[PDB]
Amino acid sequence: EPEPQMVLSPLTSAAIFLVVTIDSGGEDTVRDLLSDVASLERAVGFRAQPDGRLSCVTGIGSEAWDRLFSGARPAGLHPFRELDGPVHRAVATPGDLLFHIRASRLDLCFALATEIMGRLRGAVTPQDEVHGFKYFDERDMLGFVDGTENPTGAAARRAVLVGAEDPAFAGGSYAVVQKYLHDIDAWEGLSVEAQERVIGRRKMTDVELSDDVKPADSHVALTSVTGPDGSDLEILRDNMPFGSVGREEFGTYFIGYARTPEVTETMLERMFLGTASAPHDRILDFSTAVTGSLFFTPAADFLEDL
Amino acid sequence: EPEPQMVLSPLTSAAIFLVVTIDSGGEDTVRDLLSDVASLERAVGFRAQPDGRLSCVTGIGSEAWDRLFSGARPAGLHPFRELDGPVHRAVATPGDLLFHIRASRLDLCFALATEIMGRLRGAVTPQDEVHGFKYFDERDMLGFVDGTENPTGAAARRAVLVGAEDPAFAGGSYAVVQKYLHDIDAWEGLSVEAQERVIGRRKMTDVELSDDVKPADSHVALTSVTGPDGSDLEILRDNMPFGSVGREEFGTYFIGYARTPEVTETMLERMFLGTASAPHDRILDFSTAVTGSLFFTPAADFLEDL
Amino acid sequence: EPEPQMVLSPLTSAAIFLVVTIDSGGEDTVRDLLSDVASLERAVGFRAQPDGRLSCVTGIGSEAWDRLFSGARPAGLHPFRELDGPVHRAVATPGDLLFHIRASRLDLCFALATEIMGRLRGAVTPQDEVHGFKYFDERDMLGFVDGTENPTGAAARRAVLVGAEDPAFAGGSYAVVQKYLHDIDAWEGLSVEAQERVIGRRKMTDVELSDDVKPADSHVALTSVTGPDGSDLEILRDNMPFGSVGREEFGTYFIGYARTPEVTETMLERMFLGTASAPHDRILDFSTAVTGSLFFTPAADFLEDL
Amino acid sequence: PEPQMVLSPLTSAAIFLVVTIDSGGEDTVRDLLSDVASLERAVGFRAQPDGRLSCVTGIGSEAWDRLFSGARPAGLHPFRELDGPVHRAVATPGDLLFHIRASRLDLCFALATEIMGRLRGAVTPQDEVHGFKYFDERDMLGFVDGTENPTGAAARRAVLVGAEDPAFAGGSYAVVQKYLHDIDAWEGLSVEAQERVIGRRKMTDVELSDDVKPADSHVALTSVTGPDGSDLEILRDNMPFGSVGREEFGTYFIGYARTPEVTETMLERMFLGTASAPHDRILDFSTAVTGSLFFTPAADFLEDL
Amino acid sequence: EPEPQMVLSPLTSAAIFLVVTIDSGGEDTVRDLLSDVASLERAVGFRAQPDGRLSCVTGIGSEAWDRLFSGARPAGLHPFRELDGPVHRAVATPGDLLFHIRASRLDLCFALATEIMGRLRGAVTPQDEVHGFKYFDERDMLGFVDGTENPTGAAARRAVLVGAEDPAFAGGSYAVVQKYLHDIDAWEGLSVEAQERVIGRRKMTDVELSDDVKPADSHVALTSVTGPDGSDLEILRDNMPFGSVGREEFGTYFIGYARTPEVTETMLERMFLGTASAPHDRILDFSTAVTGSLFFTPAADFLEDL
Amino acid sequence: EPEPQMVLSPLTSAAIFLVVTIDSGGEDTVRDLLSDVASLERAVGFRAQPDGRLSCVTGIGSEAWDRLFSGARPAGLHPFRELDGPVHRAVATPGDLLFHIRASRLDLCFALATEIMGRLRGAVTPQDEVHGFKYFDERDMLGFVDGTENPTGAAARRAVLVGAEDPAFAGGSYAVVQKYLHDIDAWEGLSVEAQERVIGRRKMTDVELSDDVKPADSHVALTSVTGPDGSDLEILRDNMPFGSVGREEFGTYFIGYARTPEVTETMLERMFLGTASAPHDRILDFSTAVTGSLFFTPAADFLED
Ligand code: HEM
Ligand code: HEM
Ligand code: HEM
Ligand code: HEM
Ligand SMILES: [Mg+2]
Ligand SMILES: [Mg+2]
Ligand SMILES: [O]
Ligand SMILES: [O]
Ligand SMILES: [O]
Ligand SMILES: [O]
Ligand SMILES: [O]
Ligand SMILES: [O]
Repeated sequence: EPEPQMVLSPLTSAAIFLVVTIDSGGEDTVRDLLSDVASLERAVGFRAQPDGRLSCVTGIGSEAWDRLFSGARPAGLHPFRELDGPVHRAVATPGDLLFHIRASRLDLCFALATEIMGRLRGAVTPQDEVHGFKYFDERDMLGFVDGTENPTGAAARRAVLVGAEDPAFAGGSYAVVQKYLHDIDAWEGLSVEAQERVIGRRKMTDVELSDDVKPADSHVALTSVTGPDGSDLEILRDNMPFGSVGREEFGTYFIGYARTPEVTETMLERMFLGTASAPHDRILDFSTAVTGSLFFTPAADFLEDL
Repeated sequence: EPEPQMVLSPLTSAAIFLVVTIDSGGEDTVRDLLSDVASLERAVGFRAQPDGRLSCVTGIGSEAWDRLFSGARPAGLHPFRELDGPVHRAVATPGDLLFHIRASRLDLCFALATEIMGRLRGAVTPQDEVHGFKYFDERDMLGFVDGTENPTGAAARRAVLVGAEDPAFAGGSYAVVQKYLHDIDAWEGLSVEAQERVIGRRKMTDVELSDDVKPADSHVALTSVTGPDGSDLEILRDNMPFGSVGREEFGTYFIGYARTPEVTETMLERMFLGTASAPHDRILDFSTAVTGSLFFTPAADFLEDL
Repeated sequence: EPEPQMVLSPLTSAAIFLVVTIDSGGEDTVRDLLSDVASLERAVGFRAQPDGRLSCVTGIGSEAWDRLFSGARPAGLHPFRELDGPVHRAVATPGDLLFHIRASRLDLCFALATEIMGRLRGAVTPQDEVHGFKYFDERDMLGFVDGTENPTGAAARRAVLVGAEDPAFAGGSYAVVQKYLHDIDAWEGLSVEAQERVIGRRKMTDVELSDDVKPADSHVALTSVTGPDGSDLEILRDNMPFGSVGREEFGTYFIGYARTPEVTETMLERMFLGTASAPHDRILDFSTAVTGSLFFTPAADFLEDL
Repeated sequence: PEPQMVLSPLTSAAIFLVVTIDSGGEDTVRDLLSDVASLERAVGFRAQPDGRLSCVTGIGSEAWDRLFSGARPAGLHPFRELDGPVHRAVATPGDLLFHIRASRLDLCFALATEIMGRLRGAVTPQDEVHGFKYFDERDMLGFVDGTENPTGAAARRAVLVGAEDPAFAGGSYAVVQKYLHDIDAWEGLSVEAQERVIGRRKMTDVELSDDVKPADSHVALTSVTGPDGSDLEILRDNMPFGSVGREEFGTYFIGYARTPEVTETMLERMFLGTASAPHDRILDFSTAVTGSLFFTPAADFLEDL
Repeated sequence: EPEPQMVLSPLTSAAIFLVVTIDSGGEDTVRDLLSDVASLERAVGFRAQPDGRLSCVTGIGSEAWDRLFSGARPAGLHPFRELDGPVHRAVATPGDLLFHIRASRLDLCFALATEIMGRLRGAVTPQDEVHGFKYFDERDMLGFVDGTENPTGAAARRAVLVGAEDPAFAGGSYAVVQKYLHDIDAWEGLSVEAQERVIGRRKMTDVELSDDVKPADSHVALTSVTGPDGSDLEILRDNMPFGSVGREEFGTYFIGYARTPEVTETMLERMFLGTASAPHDRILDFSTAVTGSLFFTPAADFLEDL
Repeated sequence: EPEPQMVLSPLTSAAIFLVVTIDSGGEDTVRDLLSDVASLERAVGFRAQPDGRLSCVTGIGSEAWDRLFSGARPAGLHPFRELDGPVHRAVATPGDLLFHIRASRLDLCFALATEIMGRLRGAVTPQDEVHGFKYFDERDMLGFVDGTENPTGAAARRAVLVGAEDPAFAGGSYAVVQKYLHDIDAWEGLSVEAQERVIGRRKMTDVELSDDVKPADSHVALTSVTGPDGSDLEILRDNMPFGSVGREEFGTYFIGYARTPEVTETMLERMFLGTASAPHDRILDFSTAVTGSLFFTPAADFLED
């Protein structure tokens, strides 16, 4: 069976997200680093075992893939698609490589990010760096519990990992990232009951609103999608708050993994373009996307052997 | 005793340092916030007891003191004094208020910073915001253990808290802050033995170099000061690493507390201006100060009663 | 393919056992709740991950099964069989649903019980509610370590989960519950050596008595059974102390899971009715059963699909 | 004089045990009082330092006069019933209180077992509640409970008898009330309406500002200043308890103070109201079913019996 | 106040006891080490804060004192006194320096012992080295909880620290050490009830036997001493199991601290020589002392100032 | 289907290594103990769950195998082979049984060792007993992080457990032990950069030296082996510091598990006898082997019958 990267991580309370572009002439430096990234993860993480829980998931974009590798492409790999909705826009922003670094402490994240970027100096240009922290009750910046309905165990493996449908790339996954900034002043002007109608769950107790009260333009309603067979199509999310109080930046860094980007893209279309029953996802009236990128995260074997 | 602020905190692995200036006309809003800052610390922190260990130490600058308060001044309060050394310079930068927020996790720090700045919107201008994290074995960004010779218990209390020498302000302290950025490329070009000669301690085991090998221009040699009495003059430090990998910013946020600023200032003069046997502290050949401010941190009761 | 409930839970230090009967006309309300119980476990539990270790195992009795479902019954499902021994009696008491709620803290158990019962009030009548706690170093109220010879890993899965012998119900299990009250005054009148002879293991060190000295009417001797094939027949137990000091109630809540009730029932026959060499299990001279019920705990997907 | 462990660290489990002393049980009770600290160490030591087991023992007014002779604590009297226009604070029997706290219920239970084992035949149980911390220091109404308790020296000064009653210095006065909540009614309010009842924000536990906090909120009525301008404070360690099958959801209130006058003033304001408030709105969702007052002596008083 | 050494340590589960004699000419090397031992404790321990709980208490014997220092002697310092009882003997063995090193883990103790002995190589001869480990429920090698009636807080300070009675040495203490080996086969041949009679407390529950049933020759009876003043005379103990299974060595390392050796010496006389009602402490019928030494542990400032 | 011993343990910070020989006539006592050793592991360890992490791996040597059992032998079981290198020597020393006892605390290790040896008194002679302790940041006595490149998960199972190649013994493993003593004075005389050249990794950050700067006689270079197919051959190690400051003994107790001893033996030959590019492993210039033994650790089911 092929060994995936640590897409299915334990719960972690710190993350660094690093998105870079590859400069002209930097391909070979990048390739050497890809073949060492797992050993750097162990070097930095081992001595903090077992509670460190350091992992790094490395992703490669569509245009970058063609620069770095020849042969087969993953079937679902394409550039992030801009969505120009009637009201809200999901922008596409440049990104060749993603490093999704997670641990139980920010310092381990930082130490590994330092080693990675030290090897890439002069070959890449940083496009985004976010230092994320979880709130202590798994809450996000809007004050709701964030992650509750993620799949677990076998159902998670089936939702996130490429299998026999693209056998050369089995054990990989597709990651979509978007950095969101929130209008907290507007959000805090809503009553709790109104906020619950935006999200689709109760705020304090995290119980889902019943089908007869949950609005069609709530976040939970629009991101619930069923496949041909009547079964739910699922993604795995690990959204992280971030911010700066002096600049009034209060953010959610969205990351979602799926076996095929189509699932994630369907959810995004429903959110931003709307449906017959819903103009758009009401969460977007308090949340603005400022980045958007899609990456393929190969199996760990693929990175080692190259 | 009067009740001090939580200057002598347990070890905490996260901090936010927030420095602001008070805008014209902002004084009343600031005074209201000062009288409520202890209750905001409890509101954010109590529910995370006992692990959260959230505390906020609030400091007031010399010029701000004059704008905010009627009567007598703490004896040692003055603006930070610039040191113009033959090679290195300690700059003075603006700062009216300091919020030194510490906890076992960054989210609690952020939540308290958000509430404080929410109340001060419109009355203050942010000057500096640093999100600090401790490395896992109390190391700083230069790879050395940082904190080892801090005083503890009664010796700490005696070194840090104003007493009978200034009885109206008993239970306060004086905080000096400087944000330092490091030249990591240069530092990593030294051998370990050369780095040990700069600091004055062994890198891996943190054992002090013996008196016959410790250079006169090492950091430990220059920041060891004896008073008239033959006794050691001590400060309490809680230096925090910070940075950004993409911008190549690797930093130490220095903060030192003492019962009189003279102790801290003597150490700084020795570092920047040197002595008979040392041109300057060798740590400054790898460290540039980009801020410098001095604050008085009053007793908790002083702030409550406004 | 089939996902069991969390029968094989990590060690947890708190539990709630809830046994109810279904009132006339309550079947529809019960069926709606069964399809949502996994959702409620996530809503309460997710925000306390990963330490909370909250789970709910839901079991259905023989008579209730026929009221709720039509089509196939699990092969082994029948009402608990009363054992009328010459001295000791194992009573059968009413029970249609079992909720076996476990966590590392009681509040999570209570919160989930509250949500379940909130949905069912008006449809069910409570018959028993016990709040269990871990007592020292995995000890029970008799002062002996309790759980030592439980199977683990693969052997646990094979002992507890229905497989190919009843393929429509694969991934389920059978739970037997009995609430026992102890005569502590009588028990504490025995010497430690005499107590060890009752149980069959050493009290302080939990070392099993050798074959030469272990009495045939000890608890360990009577609950050790080999099948026709020479191999040990095993169950999985998660007995919990409970009590009330003012009422002088000191109890053990017995729960045992097995892939077929015949294993558990054989152990019970040996305990209450005896063998050629042993009149009854000596533990029963200090322990009285006041409830007795048998439940089938279906695979998690069986409940989801209602 | 060494106080009992009235000022405990935060603990997540408690047992509250209230008993009456049967006719003729006085001598058995006195022997147990002189050993209770030894039993606390015997049960607790092996779980140190995380166990944080402690037992505070209190004695009621009528019981005091049966057990001891000579001078009595200045403020010791039976709990005073409050018969308000709407709400009533009842007085219920109780001679001895054992307030047992730890980081785990088993330690509490083990110590309660040893204490009651020694008292068998001399006392009759009146109340037994097994309390648990609920999430992030929340109570059964879903609000953080404990936030404005005093700490450190301010706590010592609010709770321990001193020079005002020198023979009993180092003691304290405990008031207990068991409350049951009408959760269905409470959950019918919006969050904003619940915040108006309590006087703080629900999710963030920030106090409402003085211009929106109602005069009949819980925080408004239990804030009291003395003649000299300073806050009169008590130390509380309220614990949730309940039973899901009986629909019983409760708060076990316990408040310590250096004189019962402080606690009693707060209770009068809650139950009988003020010029601007008919009663504490929390009582529209909360019914007291017990009420007792105890003196908790200095530890050396108990040792020397 | 003077600063005492860490005689009153938190509970620690590992220890190293080192006893050495000072060779001919070794005094200067020893004096240098004594003035640095507090800084070695910080160097090894600080980076393992807060869990490490590393400390070192350094003690000096009667003969050694006169070689190392001139001026005043502590009033109670003398060589350990052999007690030649009718049956049992408390032996005296050589020792000039004691290092009592404690932590939550053996490796930290070892690291500090390595640095100390590294500095003393060539100046001292090792006499004893014991690596001690506590059992997980504070039990000793005999299976009883060990530590229960130690004083705590103010009562401990008053029992252990020299004060105004010898003001030049205020903040010091006196340590007695004895290494005991046990006859485990004999001990394990007793019933639990018989063992309880030897100790004076219940084995499982650690409740003291009542005055009416506790034998006069039990350990607890003989080590309970009242002074002329009516009050209990107390010491602070931190006994540690040690051993080697291959050599059949199972031991208790006794260490007891007191403000004057007379308290400890009185207890030893009662144990070894007996009383009117007791021939000797019954624990000695299962325990043989093979070392015996007495040390003065000075205040920390005394050592720093050399 | 066959249940291995706890060869793949979580990280543990304490260990006891116990090596014994079986005396003449002691075979029956040993066989009885082997059938009970897993139940002793549970008796001592269950009550210390979940933090205790106590396990015992039991190994049997080649000559002992023939005394205890007849029928099939594991295919790879033979006595440890002495290596007489031009400079350094790997000695073979006697040992019939190995008990590799691990936990989060030394007391649990000792408690289990006591029970095991209690049952074997009179039947065995101890040859070695080592009480190991890991440093807090997974460092060894040389100050380097130790364990970093061990395999994990499925790669560990595939490297360590006997499978279809020897189906009667599937689920077993082969353990090689060597006790090393270090010359710490010589080691501490090297600069950090020189130490890094001996090991092959950076000391502070544990990052491997790049291929173009890593010396051919570094420890990491010589213990990296590829098989016929070009894939890496791996072992699982759990090296433990030990020592005595008074006797100036500072040691590493090496234990390596592998599905066949050939892998471990190839690494040893490279270390002691060298290659075309390297006279020997530079770590041996600071480390002397004073024991050497090889054991088969059967599947747990094999011992239970
Ligand atoms: C500002 C950005 C976002 C915030 C603050 C946010 C927050 C939340 C919250 C609070 C929940 C409910 C609890 C749970 O995690 O199950 C949730 C659910 C969900 N969100 Fe988001 N979300 C964001 C963006 C997105 C995006 C961009 C997508 C998809 C492309 C997405 C997909 C989901 C899905 C699939 C669920 C689960 C729904 C279900 O099956 O119940 N989220 N989100
Ligand atoms: C770039 C900024 C700095 C870095 C990275 C740094 C780092 C260190 C390190 C590694 C030590 C040795 C371990 C310890 O005792 O903490 C130390 C000690 C010390 N530093 Fe700094 N330091 C900085 C700035 C300062 C400044 C600006 C002051 C004074 C104004 C200062 C005062 C001290 C003192 C008093 C000590 C302890 C000396 C003693 O052993 O008695 N440091 N520092
Ligand atoms: C008063 C109620 C009970 C108490 C206090 C109790 C207590 C114990 C104790 C102390 C042990 C020894 C350690 C271990 O758990 O392995 C044990 C073992 C066991 N008990 Fe119970 N038990 C009770 C009722 C029952 C019942 C009703 C059954 C089965 C119907 C049962 C089945 C077992 C089994 C199978 C074992 C393990 C035997 C073996 O060593 O293989 N127990 N029990
Ligand atoms: C003499 C004492 C020994 C010490 C102190 C020691 C120490 C180390 C250290 C520090 C490392 C690097 C970090 C790691 O991956 O664990 C290492 C790696 C390793 N050691 Fe040892 N070692 C010793 C003996 C041995 C022996 C005897 C063998 C084999 C027969 C061996 C096999 C290995 C292997 C295979 C690696 C992994 C190399 C790789 O692929 O990176 N070691 N050892
Ligand atoms: Mg009903
Ligand atoms: Mg109701
Ligand atoms: O999400
Ligand atoms: O510093
Ligand atoms: O059991
Ligand atoms: O309260
Ligand atoms: O002792
Ligand atoms: O190794």
